[PDB]
Amino acid sequence: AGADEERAETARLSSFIGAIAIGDLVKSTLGPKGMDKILLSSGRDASLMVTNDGATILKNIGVDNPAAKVLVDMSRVQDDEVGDGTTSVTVLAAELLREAESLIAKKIHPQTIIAGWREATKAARQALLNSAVDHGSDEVKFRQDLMNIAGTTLSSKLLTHHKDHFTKLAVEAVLRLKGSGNLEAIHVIKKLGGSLADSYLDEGFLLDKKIGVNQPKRIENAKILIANTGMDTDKIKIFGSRVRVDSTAKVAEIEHAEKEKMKEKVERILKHGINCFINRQLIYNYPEQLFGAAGVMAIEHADFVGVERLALVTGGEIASTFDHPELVKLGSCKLIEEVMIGEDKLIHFSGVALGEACTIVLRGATQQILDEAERSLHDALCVLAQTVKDSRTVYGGGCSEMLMAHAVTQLASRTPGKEAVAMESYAKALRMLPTIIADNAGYDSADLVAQLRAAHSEGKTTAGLDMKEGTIGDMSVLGITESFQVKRQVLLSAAEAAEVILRVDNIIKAAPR
Amino acid sequence: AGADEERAETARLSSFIGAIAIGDLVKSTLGPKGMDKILLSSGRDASLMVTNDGATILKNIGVDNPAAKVLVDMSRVQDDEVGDGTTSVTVLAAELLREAESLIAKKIHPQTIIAGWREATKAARQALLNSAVDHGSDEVKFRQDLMNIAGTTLSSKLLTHHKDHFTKLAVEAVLRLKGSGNLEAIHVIKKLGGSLADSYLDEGFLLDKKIGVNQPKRIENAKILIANTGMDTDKIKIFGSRVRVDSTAKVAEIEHAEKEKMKEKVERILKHGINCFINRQLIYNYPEQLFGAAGVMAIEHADFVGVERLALVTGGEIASTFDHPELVKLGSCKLIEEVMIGEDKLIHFSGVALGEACTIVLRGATQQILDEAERSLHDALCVLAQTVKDSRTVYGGGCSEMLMAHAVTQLASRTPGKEAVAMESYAKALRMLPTIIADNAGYDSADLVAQLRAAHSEGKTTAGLDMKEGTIGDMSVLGITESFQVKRQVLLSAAEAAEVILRVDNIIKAAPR
Amino acid sequence: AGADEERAETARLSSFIGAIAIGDLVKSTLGPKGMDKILLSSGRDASLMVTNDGATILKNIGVDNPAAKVLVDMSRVQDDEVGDGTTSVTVLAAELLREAESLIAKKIHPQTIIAGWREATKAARQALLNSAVDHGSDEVKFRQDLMNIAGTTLSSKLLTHHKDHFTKLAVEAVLRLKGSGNLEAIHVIKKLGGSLADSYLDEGFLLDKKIGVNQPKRIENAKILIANTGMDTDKIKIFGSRVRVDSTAKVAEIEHAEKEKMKEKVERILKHGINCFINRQLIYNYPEQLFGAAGVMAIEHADFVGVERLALVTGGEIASTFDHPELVKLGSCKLIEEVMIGEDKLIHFSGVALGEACTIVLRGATQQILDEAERSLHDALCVLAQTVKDSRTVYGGGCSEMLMAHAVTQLASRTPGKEAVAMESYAKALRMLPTIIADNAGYDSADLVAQLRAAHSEGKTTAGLDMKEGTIGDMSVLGITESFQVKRQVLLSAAEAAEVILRVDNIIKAAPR
Repeated sequence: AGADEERAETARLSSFIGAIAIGDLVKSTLGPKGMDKILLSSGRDASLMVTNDGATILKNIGVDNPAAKVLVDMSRVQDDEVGDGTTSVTVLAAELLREAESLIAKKIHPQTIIAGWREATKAARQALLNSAVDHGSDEVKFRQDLMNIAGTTLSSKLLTHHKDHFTKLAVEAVLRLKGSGNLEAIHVIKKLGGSLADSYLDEGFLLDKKIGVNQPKRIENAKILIANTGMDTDKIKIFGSRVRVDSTAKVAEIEHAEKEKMKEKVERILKHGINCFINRQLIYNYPEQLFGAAGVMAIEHADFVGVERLALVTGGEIASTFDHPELVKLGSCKLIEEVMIGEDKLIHFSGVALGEACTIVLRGATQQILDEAERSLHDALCVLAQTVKDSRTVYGGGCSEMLMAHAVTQLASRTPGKEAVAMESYAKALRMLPTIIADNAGYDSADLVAQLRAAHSEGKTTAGLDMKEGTIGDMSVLGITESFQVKRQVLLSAAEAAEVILRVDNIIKAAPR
Repeated sequence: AGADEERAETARLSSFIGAIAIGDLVKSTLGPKGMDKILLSSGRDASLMVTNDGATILKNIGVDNPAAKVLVDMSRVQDDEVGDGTTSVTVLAAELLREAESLIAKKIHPQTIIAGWREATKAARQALLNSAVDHGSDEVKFRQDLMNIAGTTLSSKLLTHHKDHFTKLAVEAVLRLKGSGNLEAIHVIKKLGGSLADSYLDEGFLLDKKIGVNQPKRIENAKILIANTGMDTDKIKIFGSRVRVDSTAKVAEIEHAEKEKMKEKVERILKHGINCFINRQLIYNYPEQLFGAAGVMAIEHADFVGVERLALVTGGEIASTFDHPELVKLGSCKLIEEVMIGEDKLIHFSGVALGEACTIVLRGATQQILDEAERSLHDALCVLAQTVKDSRTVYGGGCSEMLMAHAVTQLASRTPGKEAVAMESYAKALRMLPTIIADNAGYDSADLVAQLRAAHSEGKTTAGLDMKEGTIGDMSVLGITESFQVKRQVLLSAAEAAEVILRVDNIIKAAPR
Repeated sequence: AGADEERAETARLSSFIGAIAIGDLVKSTLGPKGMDKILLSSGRDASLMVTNDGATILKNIGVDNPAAKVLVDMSRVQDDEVGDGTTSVTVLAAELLREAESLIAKKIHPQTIIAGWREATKAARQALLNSAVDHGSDEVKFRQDLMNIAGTTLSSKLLTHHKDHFTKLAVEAVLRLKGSGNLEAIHVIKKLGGSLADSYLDEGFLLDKKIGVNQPKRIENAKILIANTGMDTDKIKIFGSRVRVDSTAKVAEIEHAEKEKMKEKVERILKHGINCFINRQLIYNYPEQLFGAAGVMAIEHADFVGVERLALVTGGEIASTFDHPELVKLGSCKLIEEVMIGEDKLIHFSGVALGEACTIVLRGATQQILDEAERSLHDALCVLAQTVKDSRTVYGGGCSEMLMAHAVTQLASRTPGKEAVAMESYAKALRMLPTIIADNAGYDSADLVAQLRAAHSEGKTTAGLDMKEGTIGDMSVLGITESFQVKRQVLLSAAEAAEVILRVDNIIKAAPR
């Protein structure tokens, strides 16, 4: 048959090619002047996805045979710890494969060279000494809440002309979120219109459905009903086949039975004073006539994900068969109404007593870039919760990377044996990041490298790459910072994950049969 | 994600080819001396649609592999807030791509060039309150209602022989339309008969269906009935079957049962005085005999879309089972009748109490060009609605474009570094529009550009391109003006769309919102 | 009719293709960090020619049927007038052709776009009065003699690590060469000896030859004899034959006849006082013994090219048979001697009375680069001779081109006619030169262009592109200046040369098509 077999140089080469291919696409993604990439694949993809988050696109697809999918999978676990900000951890790992060329110069004994990873453990340690931090971002926090890392995550994204304002908003969202609750009840949608703020913060939950042309305009002292099962009745598990009833008049009682479903709903409804009904599916027509006259606003086919979020908000409900009304369900009563946002009419749920579950509605120019905000908000909500939880962060704009590079250069000379050659190669890897951040800015990379190394060497952690300036500047004034644990995990994960493939001589596999 | 391997220059090329391909076809369309269009297709299109309206044809079909459909999709967003006058936004976006050829020689960072478009935001902003325009557009209006912009939209259309008269009619339609709601209930049907006027204005809604050969021809103080459920009775999705009866005698009872459905329909139809019945679906034969004697006109398989507009028109009604008559149904009473309009017979609904919903009927010479009128009306309606709310519009015929171009030339040398190269290129883009407008006119474009610039530079905003003359003339007498928001949005939109083209690795198909 | 067809759209393409091919090879050559290129040819080519100078290689070969050879022929006439600096004139004409793709899209009179060249002539006046040049170089001149244009001319050449010192020497050579005297009389040879100076200036003509080990070391009050006919005697017009004589001893008279040949040489020689004899060919041994005893130094197989310059230098002579001596021969008498230069032995002719013929001797490492000095020197001599007599020059480093570019852009929009589209295209041509000078430097081209325009726009003529700096600086401090003739001839010629290529077809002689 033919399971994939590779010999001597080729086995190493397959690993080599996978790392180089990923680096070129990801490099434009890094730092405050990144680029949007879209990709198209065959069926079960439904077309094009545009991702500015490097981890999301790699995780989703196993495009081809060459190994790289496993290296990609690990980055998600990093994401649980913190993840995002900007993607760059993958890029450094790729760089390590290129020096494998110098390895044939030493002619045949790589395992000893593998000591470089042990060396990397030393390189990682001084990255924790060098390249300062911030102090704590202790809790809720006034000014220090944002206008920092979220802005940087956004900076690589172009939407930031007005988006950076949006990013600032997300900290407020995280502050309410924080507690033993963990991550739940956060929903976001973008709306057509035109405002400078480009976003509204809702104390409650936001939907987008209407009962029908008829029904009262507004409800007060509202009671909310949520039903798991649809209002539709007739087909059931077994049809009961084709009926055949002696005579034919009896079939009429079946119609009468339908009336009973109508009647049960009205009797439970009137006593409660029910102001709204939300059903996650198709809704039967008889009920609809009833709701309009009563003065009750109902929702058809509301998405299930929105409903779960809403239950935490209103105190929840049991959600069973039509017995579901009254005390088995809890209703929050502040105010539910249909409100024109500006140009487009939507329905707002607000005034929730609980207060720790909220919905943010975004506004904007109206296009792919606004959907870009969908990309951005998701990153902003998660980053800030982590920043408080970690209690540690590092300076952004590549400030962290150059100082670490200064420390590693002397390491190569200090070690004697097998450790020394490998140690310096790891050290040079850090150099490209300063170059990549500057290049996307629109300024000459050579000049940038020169001034950058000089400032970090002196001992100023705050100083970094300033793209706006065209040279270097004070990162802290900008407010750009990176979460501390993003750096810890990359240092151990980048080294060992890359280490496994260089170390191993082939990939035997197995044929399907 | 990731399948279509195109990179940098080749990737750029696909974007490049899409813009040039669409620019030549739309080029004819922009001025008063535009041309009509003929299209041929296979695969359920059944007929050739003649469309010089660039937006309509571009939306209907995604003809080939190179990307452009998403770019195309966006122009419609422009359309609800305005859309037309003449197409042009697509041309400007395309023109930017061709100088990208000089940028490969440049060989640096595509993104650095992009700063010109952020600069273009300045151009967008300063192209606002800079142009000098007309105010007025009070409300309703005396003689400025039309013979202006609708005529210009039409001029680019082949129909402007008989048709310019048709356009004049459309503003009368918009005057009734003003209020809050913008575009609900506006319907237009082509007529194959011949009239010099070429149009008839109906005070109500136009259909094109008939009950049958028999039935009263005219009804007065008409009551309107709409039923969700069909008149037909028998199978449902649970079968009565094709039943078993013991001695033929009992088959008779089934026949009798049919009579009962007829009885319900006649007994309460009479009390109301029912003059017309409209049902969206198949109608059962028994009632048909009944309606003729009663003096009631019914419509079999009426189209649902017509019905919804009609409901808003009548005052609305609750549609259910045969209980539907009297109060649950609201009937508007004026005049319902079938009137022959010079050729193919139609049914006319008129005298609507609401007044919000109205129908416009067109007549013509009788040809492909006549079907063209359907195409022209859609553009005519949208312009006027925008003209009243904006309260601001700009001089047409390219008057706006030359003035802005003179101002932007100064800007390029004056601005610092990267800004200078970017701004200068944006300024020259405006120059092509004068050339495109002159070329379709029948006069020499080269001569036209120079003469055009001298008048605009001087300070006369009214002066612009006169296509029939072939030289520069006074735009205001001509009546060509463009809505103020057409210019605000195009300026901001053109810069954002061009900017993303260089950045993205691959193009392919639509998905955003 | 069999010869090649090709008209309008097809004919234009052949011209288009020729221009693009030449531009890519020539762009590398321009400026201080330019590059050396070679070509390989077979048949009647004994060498691979490395030509830094664009004009020399283009003239030499007509490789194929496609457009280029006639355009090429024009540059040499320019060389006679001034020629060099850096090769930019061909590049500017080639980029003109790129706008033509836009022109086909334009769809008007292709002939009208021709008016652009007439427009270009107007642009030429723009160049003449919108810039400040230098107002220096009155005659001989102290400091301003060099460290200027020659350095830039040599800038494109690799061997400039020590060469700029040599370039500096070239002006001194022209100072003696200036005046009524002819422009040839200049000889250059590279030596294998090495020193920091790398070159020596001689008072006269340098030659590498020796009679033999015997003969006096130095001659004074020297008289010089040059003979067309060789010293060799025996064969005559018609084979004497393979000849037998009456006796063995009668062959001796034949030997005796040789003695007579000897006797005539000395008799004429002694009276004159003949210090040195130079013969351009083979020399017979018998006279050689005589010269040693007499105290006369002779030269075997002296190269003819050295001799022609020498005749002008000494005063000349009529070179005939041995009737050559006395009055028919003219000889100058300062000093003729052989010293020692580095390794190789050379003979120095110096102190010539005429003074308008002089020799420069170059010393170098050995390799390709020393040969490169031969390329280097040739374009150094020509520049200075033009520089002294013209009484004008322009600022170097591209200072002249950007200022003119600022002046030209306003004019295209302001000037009425077919002129407006045509003139603007000429203006953008100037933009590339700043880019080409910067690109060879290696700095990012866009940043460079942009920064450059702001300083020229301001009004500082001295400011220009400083490659060493990486930005912009004061050109005069560097001292770099360009000959005035290069700017006047290029502007008149470029418009005429550009008009003609579009006008023609096939591109002068080879085979059909």
